[PDB]
Amino acid sequence: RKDSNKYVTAHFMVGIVENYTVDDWKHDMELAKETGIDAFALNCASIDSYTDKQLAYAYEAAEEVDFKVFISFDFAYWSNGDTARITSIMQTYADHPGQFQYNGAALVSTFVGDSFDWGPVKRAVDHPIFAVPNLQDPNWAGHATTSIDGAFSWYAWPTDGGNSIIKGPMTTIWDDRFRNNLKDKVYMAPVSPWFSTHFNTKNWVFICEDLPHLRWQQMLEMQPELIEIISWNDYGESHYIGPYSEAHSDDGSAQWTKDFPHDAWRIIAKPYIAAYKAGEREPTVESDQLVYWYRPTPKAVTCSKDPLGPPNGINLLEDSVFVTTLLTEPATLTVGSGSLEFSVDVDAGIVTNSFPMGVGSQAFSVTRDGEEILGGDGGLDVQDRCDYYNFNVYVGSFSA
Repeated sequence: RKDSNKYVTAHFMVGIVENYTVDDWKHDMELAKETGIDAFALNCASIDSYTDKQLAYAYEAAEEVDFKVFISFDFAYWSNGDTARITSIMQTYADHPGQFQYNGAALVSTFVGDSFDWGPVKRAVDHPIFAVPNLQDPNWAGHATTSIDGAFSWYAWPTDGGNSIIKGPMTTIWDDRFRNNLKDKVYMAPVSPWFSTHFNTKNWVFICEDLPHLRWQQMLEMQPELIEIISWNDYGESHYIGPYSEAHSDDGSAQWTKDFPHDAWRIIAKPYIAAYKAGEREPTVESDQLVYWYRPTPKAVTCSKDPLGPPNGINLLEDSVFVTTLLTEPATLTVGSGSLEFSVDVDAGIVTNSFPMGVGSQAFSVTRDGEEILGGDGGLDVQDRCDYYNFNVYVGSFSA
């Protein structure tokens, strides 16, 4: 294999892991390694008393299991008055053997913090630093005064700049604005599968649908310098692709996430990550597999007791069951959704098809030359009633 200079990272919420041990970190890291992810962005806050402890555990774990990590300073909490502490943290970790390196320099990033100047940090740390903050305006990325080396976009979902929820499908419009402004500097593109949040302070969806697959196809077209997956473990916004960890701290998101595994989305990601790193325009399918996802009820069901209203944007969703097939040769896909039954011929490669949702049991089957290659029952029966509004999805898979 030829050496590559493209890398995939994943956003990790340090704020929810006060009780993590080194072993807990290692478990997440092994699953990320198996997906082909190169590093976790350790998103952390100045206000958490356990930040230094958990950064130390994560860097130790990464060095022990041949993984890499870098810091995402979360400027919802860190502030422009924190140069001294940010500098001291980078002095500790920029040359750590577990620190992710890009072109010989320690990668550092942010959530927000567009106005934070990296100059004083870089000039105080002997080891080179490569600063790729999260920037909100593509125009600023092209004119920033903060000594940046690239920009990371958080525009992972369909949006038009405003505060209305817009329909999909997702496009590359924002990616292409960042790339135009960045010129020779690097772009770290966001990849997210889904979005649903349901708190007193934030209650909306974005219109994602086929996004768990479609976004990876956009990455092969676009070939950004870096990718960050949003997210490994942000349960509260439903975009996690990592496991539901036993050791994280619940914020109320257990209501819509505890029984909703998302691990099978890593089956889609794995071959696309390999193709992205190799510069290939299509993935290589190693074996026959299927990944499916769907919401728990039809979108129009009224709840019996939710103290929060329905999320903003749900009228734009479809009542669909989504199926990504990963096929070595062409085959036939059959889906039963309640009383509904559908069939479609599917090409070799990785293809997503959506099917009308019916209340009841869900069934999946792929047949080739008249014989069933893979199949089984969906792990969740769709219902026609709910106690609370849950616009997260259940995800599952079958593998030959």
